[PDB]
Amino acid sequence: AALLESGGGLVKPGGSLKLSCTASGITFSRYIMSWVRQIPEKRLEWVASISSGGITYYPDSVAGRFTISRDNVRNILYLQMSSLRSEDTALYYCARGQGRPYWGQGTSVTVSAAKTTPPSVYPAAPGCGDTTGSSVTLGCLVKGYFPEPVTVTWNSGGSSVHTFPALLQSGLYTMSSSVTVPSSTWPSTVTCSVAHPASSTTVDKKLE
Amino acid sequence: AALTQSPVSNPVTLGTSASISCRSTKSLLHSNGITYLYWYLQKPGQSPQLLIYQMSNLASGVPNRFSSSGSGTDFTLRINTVEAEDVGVYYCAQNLELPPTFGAGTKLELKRADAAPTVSIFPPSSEQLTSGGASVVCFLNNFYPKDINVKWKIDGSERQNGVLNSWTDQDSKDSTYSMSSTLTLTKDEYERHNGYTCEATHKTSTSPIVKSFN
Ligand SMILES: O=C(O)CCCC(=O)Nc1ccc(/C=C/c2ccccc2)cc1
Repeated sequence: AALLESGGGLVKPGGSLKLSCTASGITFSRYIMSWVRQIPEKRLEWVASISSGGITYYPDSVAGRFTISRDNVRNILYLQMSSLRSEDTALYYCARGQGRPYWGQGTSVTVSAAKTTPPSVYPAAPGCGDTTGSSVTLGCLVKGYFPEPVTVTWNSGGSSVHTFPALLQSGLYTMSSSVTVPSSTWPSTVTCSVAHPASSTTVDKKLE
Repeated sequence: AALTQSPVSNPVTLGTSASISCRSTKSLLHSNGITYLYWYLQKPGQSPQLLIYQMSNLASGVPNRFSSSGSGTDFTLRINTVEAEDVGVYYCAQNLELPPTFGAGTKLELKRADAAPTVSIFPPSSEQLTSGGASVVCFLNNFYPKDINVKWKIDGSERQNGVLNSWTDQDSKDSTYSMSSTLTLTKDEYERHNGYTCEATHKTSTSPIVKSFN
């Protein structure tokens, strides 16, 4: 039993987008299916619902711009969004709220004018002039990328990791990630992998 | 139907139990005897995870340290033996009536022993200076409480202006906090001066831990 949202991405103000939701083990025609969204502030917001009877519901904020529909044959839930406003930017979830709630992983919708920009990665290492002993802290600085979703991974194996929230600067996002390991193993190559799907880009850096 | 929870719990000691309250403006008890209240957890950079539904049922994968009790309007989420991975925000919500509403979330505060931040600074990488631009970075990792102030001294002088700070939420394993402090400046500004100081005053450790380079 899983729900899978699909369709998000970048879109400019006034534009339109169509999200889809498929499922395994859940028969949409039998329930009140819903769409809810998570605004950066982190509080869930109801977007739309459709009953098994086909009656649609919407809060004023989207009343005539969004349309929820269901395909009872193929078992697909739809959310047609029109006249998109920057305030509609969020993670959109598909959900079966009756009884035991179920929702998917969510799909991100960004209503913006700015243009996609891949991230610049700079290896953050000590060098010469400071403390270098047991457990040295290394890191990678990711700068100047727009669509915020970015993923930092260290040699796909490490818990001594610390990834800080991305901060916006000059219309572009910047963040850093640090990792600590015993000096008794620096000569084993440390690599940070920055993945930024909104550009299909993914840079790797070998510290030192 | 409005759901209300406090925004934070009193700090909790590992191994002890935690209580998270919630209430609704209307009874969630339905004529069929079921109470349509469900709870879920929101961890940093993750999708909400269902914990309990229909008031007393555990979702899948949820340990029995979690339990929910209460009437039709007042509820408590109980957590026996709090563990470090339990940190995050807890939401109550209702699925009795169509216009779905959610509580505001209660953040679980983990109380632990005071800890000094492990500071470390780094000079702008060549690659960065190349493309014109220099940012100096320093990390204040694994400290507690999260109360802390950081100051930048370019050549032993007041700076601020171009400094960005970022904090992590309570760590899921150590229950500590970590912070990032970045000073961004033009390749020119950087070249000029040569005495950069990262000063962290942990308001609960004295003797300002500092680092700098030339
Ligand atoms: O007819 C009735 O009994 C009332 C039905 C009410 C209903 O559909 N509820 C309902 C609808 C959507 C949700 C979504 C919850 C959620 C929770 C966490 C993450 C993402 C989504 C939760 C509940």
